Amino acid sequence: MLDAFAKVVSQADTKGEFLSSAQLDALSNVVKDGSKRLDAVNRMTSNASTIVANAARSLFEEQPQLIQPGGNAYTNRRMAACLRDMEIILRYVTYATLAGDSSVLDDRCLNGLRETYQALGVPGGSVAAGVAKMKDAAIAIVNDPNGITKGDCSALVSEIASYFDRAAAAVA
Amino acid sequence: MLDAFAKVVSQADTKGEFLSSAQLDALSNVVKDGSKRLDAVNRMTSNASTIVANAARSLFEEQPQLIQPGGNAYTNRRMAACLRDMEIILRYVTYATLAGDSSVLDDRCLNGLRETYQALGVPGGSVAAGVAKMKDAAIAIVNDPNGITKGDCSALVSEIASYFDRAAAAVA
Amino acid sequence: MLDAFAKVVSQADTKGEFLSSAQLDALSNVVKDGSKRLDAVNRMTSNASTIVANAARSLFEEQPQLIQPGGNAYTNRRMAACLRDMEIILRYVTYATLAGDSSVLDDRCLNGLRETYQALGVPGGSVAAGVAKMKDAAIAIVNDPNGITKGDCSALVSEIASYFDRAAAAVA
Amino acid sequence: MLDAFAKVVSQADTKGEFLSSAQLDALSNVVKDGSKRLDAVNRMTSNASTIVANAARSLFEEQPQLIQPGGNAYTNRRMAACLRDMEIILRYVTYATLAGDSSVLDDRCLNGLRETYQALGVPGGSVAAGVAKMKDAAIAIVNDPNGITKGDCSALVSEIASYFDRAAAAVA
Amino acid sequence: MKTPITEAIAAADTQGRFLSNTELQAVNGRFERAAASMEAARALTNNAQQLIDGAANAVYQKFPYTTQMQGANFASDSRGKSKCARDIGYYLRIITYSLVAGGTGPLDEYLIAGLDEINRTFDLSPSWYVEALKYIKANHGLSGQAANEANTYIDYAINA
Amino acid sequence: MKTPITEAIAAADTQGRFLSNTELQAVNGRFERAAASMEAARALTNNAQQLIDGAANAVYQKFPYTTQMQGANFASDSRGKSKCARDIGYYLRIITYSLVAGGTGPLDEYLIAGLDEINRTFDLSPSWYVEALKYIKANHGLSGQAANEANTYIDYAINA
Amino acid sequence: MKTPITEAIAAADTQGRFLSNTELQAVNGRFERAAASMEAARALTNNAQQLIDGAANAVYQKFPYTTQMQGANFASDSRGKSKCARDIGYYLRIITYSLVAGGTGPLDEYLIAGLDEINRTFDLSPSWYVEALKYIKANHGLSGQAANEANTYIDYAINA
Amino acid sequence: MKTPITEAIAAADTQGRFLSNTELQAVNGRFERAAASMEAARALTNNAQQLIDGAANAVYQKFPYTTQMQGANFASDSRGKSKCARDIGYYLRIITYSLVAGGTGPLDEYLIAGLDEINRTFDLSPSWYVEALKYIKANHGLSGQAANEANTYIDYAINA
Amino acid sequence: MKTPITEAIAAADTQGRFLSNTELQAVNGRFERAAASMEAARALTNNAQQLIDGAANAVYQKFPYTTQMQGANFASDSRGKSKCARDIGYYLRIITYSLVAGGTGPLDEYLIAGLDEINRTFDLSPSWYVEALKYIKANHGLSGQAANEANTYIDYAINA
Ligand SMILES: *[C@H](C)[C@H]1/C(=C/c2[nH]c(/C=C3N=C(/C=C4\NC(=O)C(CC)=C4C)C(C)=C\3CCC(=O)O)c(CCC(=O)O)c2C)NC(=O)[C@@H]1C
Ligand SMILES: *[C@H](C)[C@H]1/C(=C/c2[nH]c(/C=C3N=C(/C=C4\NC(=O)C(CC)=C4C)C(C)=C\3CCC(=O)O)c(CCC(=O)O)c2C)NC(=O)[C@@H]1C
Ligand SMILES: *[C@H](C)[C@H]1/C(=C/c2[nH]c(/C=C3N=C(/C=C4\NC(=O)C(CC)=C4C)C(C)=C\3CCC(=O)O)c(CCC(=O)O)c2C)NC(=O)[C@@H]1C
Ligand SMILES: *[C@H](C)[C@H]1/C(=C/c2[nH]c(/C=C3N=C(/C=C4\NC(=O)C(CC)=C4C)C(C)=C\3CCC(=O)O)c(CCC(=O)O)c2C)NC(=O)[C@@H]1C
Ligand SMILES: *[C@H](C)[C@H]1/C(=C/c2[nH]c(/C=C3N=C(/C=C4\NC(=O)C(CC)=C4C)C(C)=C\3CCC(=O)O)c(CCC(=O)O)c2C)NC(=O)[C@@H]1C
Ligand SMILES: *[C@H](C)[C@H]1/C(=C/c2[nH]c(/C=C3N=C(/C=C4\NC(=O)C(CC)=C4C)C(C)=C\3CCC(=O)O)c(CCC(=O)O)c2C)NC(=O)[C@@H]1C
Ligand SMILES: *[C@H](C)[C@H]1/C(=C/c2[nH]c(/C=C3N=C(/C=C4\NC(=O)C(CC)=C4C)C(C)=C\3CCC(=O)O)c(CCC(=O)O)c2C)NC(=O)[C@@H]1C
Ligand SMILES: *[C@H](C)[C@H]1/C(=C/c2[nH]c(/C=C3N=C(/C=C4\NC(=O)C(CC)=C4C)C(C)=C\3CCC(=O)O)c(CCC(=O)O)c2C)NC(=O)[C@@H]1C
Ligand SMILES: *[C@H](C)[C@H]1/C(=C/c2[nH]c(/C=C3N=C(/C=C4\NC(=O)C(CC)=C4C)C(C)=C\3CCC(=O)O)c(CCC(=O)O)c2C)NC(=O)[C@@H]1C
Ligand SMILES: *[C@H](C)[C@H]1/C(=C/c2[nH]c(/C=C3N=C(/C=C4\NC(=O)C(CC)=C4C)C(C)=C\3CCC(=O)O)c(CCC(=O)O)c2C)NC(=O)[C@@H]1C
Ligand SMILES: *[C@H](C)[C@H]1/C(=C/c2[nH]c(/C=C3N=C(/C=C4\NC(=O)C(CC)=C4C)C(C)=C\3CCC(=O)O)c(CCC(=O)O)c2C)NC(=O)[C@@H]1C
Ligand SMILES: *[C@H](C)[C@H]1/C(=C/c2[nH]c(/C=C3N=C(/C=C4\NC(=O)C(CC)=C4C)C(C)=C\3CCC(=O)O)c(CCC(=O)O)c2C)NC(=O)[C@@H]1C
Ligand SMILES: *[C@H](C)[C@H]1/C(=C/c2[nH]c(/C=C3N=C(/C=C4\NC(=O)C(CC)=C4C)C(C)=C\3CCC(=O)O)c(CCC(=O)O)c2C)NC(=O)[C@@H]1C
Repeated sequence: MLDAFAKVVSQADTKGEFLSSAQLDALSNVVKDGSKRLDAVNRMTSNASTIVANAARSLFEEQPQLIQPGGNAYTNRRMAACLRDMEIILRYVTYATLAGDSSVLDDRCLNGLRETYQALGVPGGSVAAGVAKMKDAAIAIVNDPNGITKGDCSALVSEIASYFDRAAAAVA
Repeated sequence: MLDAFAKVVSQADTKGEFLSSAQLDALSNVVKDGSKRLDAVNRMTSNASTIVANAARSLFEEQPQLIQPGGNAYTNRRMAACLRDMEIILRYVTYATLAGDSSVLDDRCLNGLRETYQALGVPGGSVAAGVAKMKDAAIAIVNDPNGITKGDCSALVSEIASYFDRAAAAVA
Repeated sequence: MLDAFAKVVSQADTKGEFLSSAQLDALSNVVKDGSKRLDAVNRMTSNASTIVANAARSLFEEQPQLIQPGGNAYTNRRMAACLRDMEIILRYVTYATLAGDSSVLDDRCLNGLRETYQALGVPGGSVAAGVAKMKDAAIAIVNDPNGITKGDCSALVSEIASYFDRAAAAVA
Repeated sequence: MLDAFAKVVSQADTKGEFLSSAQLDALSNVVKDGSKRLDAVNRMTSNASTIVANAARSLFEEQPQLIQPGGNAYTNRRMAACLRDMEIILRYVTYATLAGDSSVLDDRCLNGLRETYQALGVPGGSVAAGVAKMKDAAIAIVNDPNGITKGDCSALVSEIASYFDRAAAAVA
Repeated sequence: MKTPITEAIAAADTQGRFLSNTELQAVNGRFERAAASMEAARALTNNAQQLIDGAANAVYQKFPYTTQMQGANFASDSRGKSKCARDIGYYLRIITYSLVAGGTGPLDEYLIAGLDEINRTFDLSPSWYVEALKYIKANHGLSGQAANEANTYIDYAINA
Repeated sequence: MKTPITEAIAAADTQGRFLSNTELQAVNGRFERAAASMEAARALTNNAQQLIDGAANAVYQKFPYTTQMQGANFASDSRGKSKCARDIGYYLRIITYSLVAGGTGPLDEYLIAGLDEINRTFDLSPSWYVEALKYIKANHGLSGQAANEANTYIDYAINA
Repeated sequence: MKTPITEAIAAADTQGRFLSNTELQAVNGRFERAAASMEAARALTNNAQQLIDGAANAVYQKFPYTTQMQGANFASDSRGKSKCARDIGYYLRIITYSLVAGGTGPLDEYLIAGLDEINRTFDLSPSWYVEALKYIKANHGLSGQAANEANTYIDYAINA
Repeated sequence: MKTPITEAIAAADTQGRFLSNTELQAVNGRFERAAASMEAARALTNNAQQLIDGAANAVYQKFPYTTQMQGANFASDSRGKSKCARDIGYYLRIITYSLVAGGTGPLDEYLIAGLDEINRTFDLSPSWYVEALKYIKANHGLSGQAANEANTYIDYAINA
Repeated sequence: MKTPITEAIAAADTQGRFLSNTELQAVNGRFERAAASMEAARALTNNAQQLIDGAANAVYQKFPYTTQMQGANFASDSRGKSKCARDIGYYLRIITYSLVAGGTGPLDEYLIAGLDEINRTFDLSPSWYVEALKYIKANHGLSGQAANEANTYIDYAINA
């Protein structure tokens, strides 16, 4: 498991050279945006249920056969399992956003998950659609300018969305 | 595990005959040179670190990419592991010299070592070069006539060097 | 194990009342001096060996029979054990200073220690003298105004010294 | 377990002083008589059965009720057990003679043996008589001047006999 | 109890070593946040009675049947009103305890571990207290990160 | 590797739960200290060569026999001087790595785990490098808490 | 096989360390005694046939019935005499092996582990070979410590 | 304690048997080497003070800062000089103990098991004592195998 | 599934024996109660829509904010009303399943094992459905022991 500092240190050690001014500047920018990153992580974790609810609402709205008799979640068990899956994926996205690196999300979650879903018979495309809707809802909620000090969070939003396409592409 | 006496006794027992005067003379010569053998073993063990240092210095002098970035020992771990390997090989050479037989060195060390080195990706040729440099340094140090009583140690030097080519040929 | 906040919260919960303005003011003062407390803890831990050395020097200077033949530490074993004991006591003092409460030092260290020392035959009075000399050396080192921003650390010094008499009185 | 060198080193270390010329001279005399000591140990161990036989013959000659019906060894079991006991005591005497110190004989053999014999009902006085006869036979056999180089072994004989009275007094 | 400082000390002690720079960094974070935590605690303690009365009235206006239906589990008379004010006082008291301690420890230990059996037995619906805590959150008068901290623990309270 | 952030994430993951307020406080401490950590790293990296040369000369003046006695393990010629400068460069490089990472991880992993066998084999006395690091600590030109951080890790380096 | 040198090497190897001064002292003792051991081996090997014939004749004179009674287990004819000479030759051969090796290893391994079942099955009394070895011990012509060594191993042979 | 004789006796006792020829050979080696061991011990004990003073002066000339810098861990005054002479005396005393005992036992038990914590705590660099022991090794005035034995144990002392 | 008959058969089979008189008595009790159970199931199934609409209207009158406040988790528009009717239909359907089966099996398996995570995620308060089930219990039109059975399972439903 690596974060940004650990990745930079490993890549500089394997080559045996001091850190260039570029890497120092990048890590100093990471440090400067650390407070925005903590804001994003706190807001995403403490509003996790609302994000999951919005994503599920959209997914069941555009693919209603999912919640109709004979569908792939027409019961308390499968509904709760889908919601657990969605909360898990959001939790690992919050991990990657706090770490500033996708290594934990790729290695511990996105490895072998695609095989699991097609072995279980769960349609992966609808999972990817739900993940994209999670991305939309999460970015909408993070950028909410109320109750906070005005500022630019565009880089973090881009990074979090990049994590989301990495998650969606690992099951599509 | 055999020494010279045990090897001679086994070979004479498998044929069922008394020891010939040739074998008796050879073993009596071994007994007569026992003190020189103890001198060689003591000097080689109590100066082991200097021998390893000289060998490593020569090896890194003629193959400097070993200690340059990207090389096969450019770190505390791989450096210490190479030095441990070198000290191990010297220790087993001291075992064989004290025993007056290569059986321990062949059976317990040189069996499967070549497979280990190519499975690990360590270049065996440079290992053989380092072993040859150990041979040169050890023979130089053993023959040092200072602090000791004048005498002929040429047979022991030849035998120890023979052990060294057996070691170097087992990994080359 | 309690710190100041936990002690205040427990004592207020057992009585069932909100925190009075007195306790709030006291805890706000603790918060305000938190940075001085971190300075004290860092300087005491990173200079622990010098403190132990000074204390041991004074103790052996005023009680030289300790380091004379027949004394209670005239060997590598007993010397190293005394130094280990001294480093342990200083470590638990640093714990109590960081916590702002003596509960850890009393419950986990000062309970049954006096019985241990008289059962072992180690003279507890000289241990108390060494503890007092540790107090003097530690307070001297903490108040050093060099390399730091000018300010008042008298309350922390009094508190740390109070921990020291609690330690010295538990073995005297 | 201590030998003479270890005892002298411990007693000099507990006082913290170099070895006096007296102790050096005593240990040098021990070294000088080491060859006589090895002769005594070898002759006593390789003739152990003859010593036991002579001792048992004398003991049964002067106390014949031991080997008469109703006696305390009138059977293969008790006879063999007595001979085992006698061989054990002689073996530990050979240990103490080789070590040049009675510590092994006292600590590992003579501790609690007297209680064992009176708890078993074996008459300890006759055991002491047999031990004294072992002393006589062993000293007779050790001093035999045939097959060896002429020399003085009086000090070793006195020491071995001292071990024997220590053994006999531990059960009498 | 479960505070960051006690947790750091226990982590350091379990491995028998001096305190590391990581634990001092964590204690530094605790000390820097304790200013806002104590400000929020002081504010919530000073305006306690106003908040209690406002929350009780919000509960009455939101669930009117609680003032109309007869029955012991309701607030149709003075005894019910006083019990409800006492309950909301317990809630606010323990949330201020947790704000003071700097963690969920007091909430985990003094309230949540027994609230469920209490509410089932006496037929008290959790949504009443949910609405009371929502009112308190919307009307505590705090601003900035101190308010953020208060809201963090209030949301911890909401997940009854 | 052992960083505070990775340690917090692993603690949160091992119990299968979202991140708690304690871990966010710890990451806040890390982020606030990373400013001084990065300032110290940048300073030590920019003035690297001056520090290397000054430390080498301090070693030569303090242990003069190292410049006089013949033998391969000494710095009597140019090869020894260059090897010593390379060694001090390795030391400074790994200390800057550790300052960047914010923990003892890089020092524990890349230097200390193998330094002892290396020094025994090639007859290199640790006090040479101790004196070099003492010089670097006394002559890095940093002020305040950034200097304090640098000195923390330099003292970590001293306990070879 | 069980020699002092192999035992020392195995002791040193089992703990993964270089050879200690104690093991070199033991090997020194082995080397100093090997001179007498080899002298005794050479002497016993050169005069082998004389010793064999003398031991056979001693057995015949001591137990006369072995030359008189008929039966396959006796030496009443030439076949028995030749078998007995072969047997005593085996005994002397293995004792010389043990003298060469410097330990009881060869005697423990090649003779004693199977002698008992052999002697019970073919009705060979051990006292015959005891008397033969006693004769060999009294008539080997060795003097001093070499003779002492030979007698040590001969007594090892006696305890059949 | 760990002597060859005690080790042989313990090996013989653990298997409940008489002493074998191998153990007597080992004790013979011990007895033959004890002559040189005792000669070396006597020599090192007689010339103790000369060696102590020469080693102290060698330390002062080799590391001159130890005579110049102020501070309690140095030998700038008479107290430091006397402490250093006492220390070198302890070293020589325990090496002579080990020479007398014939093994590394006393060195393993009375010095090495506690030297590391002592030296770290009082900021005593091991290279001082390394240089002192090197001087003692180069200036003990012994010749032949007795000198070889002394040097064996001195090198055991060097690997602090 | 967990029915009395299947439980009796499994008890009889686990001990490898024929059915005992106790199990036949239990099956007799099941058969005698199944008449009332089936009457209650038929009644609740026939008047399903009337009960659904009455329960929805009771929920609206009891918690008026659910018809007024905007937000997706409310029944302010037609979509919310239809979802709520579907939910109450699920509840009634599974209670009739359980009445048919004669045990809590269907309620334990198809509803209760997943209701809690569903309600927390979509912010649905259990008291809404509690009030709906209370209305259904007070307005099912059953009389006697069949009504008693229905109320038994309705109270099982209440303890959400
Ligand atoms: C919901 C968005 C979709 C879907 C979900 C669904 N899943 C199951 C079962 C499983 N889901 C997982 C996923 C994970 N388990 C982990 O530990 C992790 C990482 C930490 C992940 C990502 C797994 C392993 C399973 C199988 C084992 C289990 O259930 O725990 C079901 C049930 C299928 C069935 O009952 O036949 C469902 C329904 N269904 C949808 O319709 C959505 C597209
Ligand atoms: C980005 C998504 C949005 C945003 C971020 C933003 N916040 C500030 C204010 C701050 N928020 C924090 C966060 C924490 N402090 C803690 O102790 C904890 C854990 C309990 C957290 C999560 C901090 C430290 C600050 C700075 C101090 C303050 O109170 O203001 C800013 C301005 C200051 C800055 O960027 O450093 C910004 C930009 N603002 C937006 O507009 C985005 C939508
Ligand atoms: C140094 C001269 C060369 C070289 C060495 C090197 N080795 C490794 C790892 C291993 N070395 C061994 C050898 C032995 N282990 C034994 O027990 C014995 C006999 C008792 C021998 C001879 C083994 C088994 C390994 C693998 C397991 C281990 O490391 O302990 C490395 C590390 C490789 C890496 O990190 O990728 C190195 C570098 N490297 C050189 O450049 C020299 C040619
Ligand atoms: C051969 C590499 C060099 C050499 C050997 C040499 N040595 C002697 C002297 C002796 N060295 C020993 C060794 C030991 N005695 C012990 O107790 C121990 C273990 C602690 C050891 C290792 C011995 C016994 C002797 C003989 C007695 C003496 O002190 O002289 C000689 C001459 C005597 C002989 O060969 O037997 C020789 C030749 N000399 C060289 O020139 C070689 C470089
Ligand atoms: C040194 C200042 C004094 C003194 C010390 C001394 N101690 C021993 C042995 C022990 N010391 C302790 C103390 C502790 N062990 C713990 O775990 C803790 C708290 C975490 C404490 C405070 C204990 C338990 C022992 C006995 C077990 C052990 O040794 O580990 C000795 C050795 C005594 C001897 O060898 O006979 C000494 C010398 N001696 C002095 O002169 C000082 C006054
Ligand atoms: C009291 C013993 C002495 C003293 C204390 C003092 N320090 C400041 C400066 C500061 N020291 C710190 C400490 C840390 N920050 C961290 O991140 C860590 C862990 C890595 C530590 C240990 C801090 C935060 C400050 C304030 C910021 C700054 O750099 O100045 C002061 C003045 C500011 C204050 O008190 O808050 C004081 C008084 N000064 C003395 O004179 C005493 C001898
Ligand atoms: C013979 C000289 C005398 C005597 C001997 C006798 N002993 C027993 C039984 C025992 N002898 C011992 C002694 C030892 N066991 C040990 O391990 C050691 C040290 C290593 C010693 C010294 C013990 C313990 C016993 C009891 C257990 C056992 O038998 O092994 C008997 C048998 C008594 C009986 O059968 O009733 C005898 C006869 N008897 C004599 O007449 C002599 C005086
Ligand atoms: C004392 C009981 C009697 C006695 C002793 C004696 N022996 C010598 C001769 C020697 N005996 C040995 C012994 C051994 N060498 C080995 O290798 C082994 C183990 C296999 C043993 C047991 C030795 C080394 C000697 C010296 C060399 C030699 O062959 O002569 C002497 C004279 C020499 C001396 O004392 O050192 C003596 C006195 N003689 C008596 O009269 C006592 C009855
Ligand atoms: C007020 C918001 C609503 C409500 C209040 C009410 N409560 C009771 C009785 C009890 N309330 C509690 C709650 C707690 N006691 C504790 O110690 C803690 C931990 C901090 C809590 C959360 C309890 C235990 C009881 C029963 C025991 C007691 O009386 O103390 C009543 C009376 C109900 C009755 O008598 O049956 C009422 C009315 N009811 C409403 O209608 C308000 C909206
Ligand atoms: C300089 C301060 C003193 C000193 C330097 C010196 N070193 C050598 C050889 C080596 N130095 C190292 C150290 C490291 N290599 C690594 O990868 C790491 C981890 C970051 C470290 C700490 C090593 C391994 C060697 C040996 C292999 C090599 O050459 O690279 C020499 C030459 C000694 C010789 O050839 O025998 C010297 C001179 N010596 C002094 O006198 C300076 C005071
Ligand atoms: C001679 C001293 C007395 C004796 C000899 C005798 N032996 C046989 C037959 C056998 N002797 C042996 C002994 C060994 N064979 C081995 O390999 C070894 C290990 C070194 C030993 C000790 C054996 C095995 C036999 C039987 C098999 C064989 O013949 O080789 C005979 C013939 C008896 C018969 O045929 O039944 C005799 C006569 N008998 C005497 O009277 C001599 C005094
Ligand atoms: C002299 C070579 C250098 C040196 C000496 C020095 N030592 C101290 C204090 C101590 N020396 C020891 C060493 C031992 N004590 C033992 O029992 C043993 C086992 C045999 C050893 C190895 C110890 C324990 C101490 C501290 C306790 C004591 O004083 O006895 C000083 C004083 C330092 C101070 O007071 O802080 C000095 C000067 N220093 C030099 O500069 C010399 C080169
Ligand atoms: C009606 C009494 C109140 C209410 C209804 C409401 N529900 C939603 C969405 C959902 N209802 C369920 C319940 C179940 N589905 C099952 O399979 C089972 C097991 C039998 C149960 C108990 C679920 C899972 C959902 C979410 C998925 C879905 O839509 O099917 C809404 C919409 C809320 C939203 O979109 O966010 C509503 C309005 N809300 C009220 O106000 C009524 C009082």
